[PDB]
Amino acid sequence: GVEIETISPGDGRTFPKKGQTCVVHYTGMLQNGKKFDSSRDRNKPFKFRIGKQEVIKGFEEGAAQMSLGQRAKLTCTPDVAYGATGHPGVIPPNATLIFDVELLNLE
Repeated sequence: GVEIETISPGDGRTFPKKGQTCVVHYTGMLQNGKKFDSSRDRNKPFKFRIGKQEVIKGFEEGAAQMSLGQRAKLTCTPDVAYGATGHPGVIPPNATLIFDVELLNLE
């Protein structure tokens, strides 16, 4: 389940496609919890592509449902990313994830 609550401005037409390398200022957030991840800290804004399942599934569908300049807010279910397993020491099992995502990409 992917839920989008878009902070408005951007273009709304340039959509991410396959074979496209994209740049995301992501920010991790725990539901009823503190932060766990931020691309704003390292300031190297995480160049990655679409179509190799490099990212988790909840972040994957949220990438395609955005456009250039936009600023969405993800809501990831536990079963698509880590809710069965839990990432060791960082993300507990059965965890619901919140993301602050801005798409300022190329291609």
